[PDB]
Amino acid sequence: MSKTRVIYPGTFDPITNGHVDLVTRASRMFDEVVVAIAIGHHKNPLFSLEERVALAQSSLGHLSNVEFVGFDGLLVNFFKEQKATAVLRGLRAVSDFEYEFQLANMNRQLDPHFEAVFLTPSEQYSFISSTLIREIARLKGDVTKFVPQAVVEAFERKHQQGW
Ligand SMILES: O=C1O[C@H]([C@@H](O)CO)C(O)=C1O
Ligand SMILES: O=C1O[C@H]([C@@H](O)CO)C(O)=C1O
Repeated sequence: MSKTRVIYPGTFDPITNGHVDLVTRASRMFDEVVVAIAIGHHKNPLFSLEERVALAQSSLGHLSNVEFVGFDGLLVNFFKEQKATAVLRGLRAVSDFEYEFQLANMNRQLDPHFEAVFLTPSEQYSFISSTLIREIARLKGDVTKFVPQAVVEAFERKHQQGW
């Protein structure tokens, strides 16, 4: 009867209906969920940390047991700092599965308390990824069906400006 705390790390660049499904599913099984948004210094997220957090808070803030935090560094250092029970990840495809298996084993070797649990997407989100959504929006496609409305607007406002 100890409290459970799971971290869902990601770039969330941007958040999609698939991530929303995962976090909702997880919020029913664990006491606390942390949506952990990897800053990506030596990477190049299209959306800033502030935009990514706001887009996440706008789709998931209605769930009382969900928190939103930016992080960088080693996922296992964040894991220790957060006092987490586990990391959560979604597995969409075979390449996801192989990479995630390797990472779980590497993290367990860096921290023996480390744990990773996985969810499988509902089939209505199995074909949605952040990368593909970026590609369609860039080419002026409609992403309304795959992402929350606030993300649709954020793509319009990214066009409107230039950064
Ligand atoms: O959170 C993430 O979003 C995508 C993927 O989860 C979407 O399928 C990605 O590269 C992450 O780290
Ligand atoms: O925040 C929102 O949730 C749905 C979206 O998840 C379905 O694409 C929608 O359109 C919003 O206004």
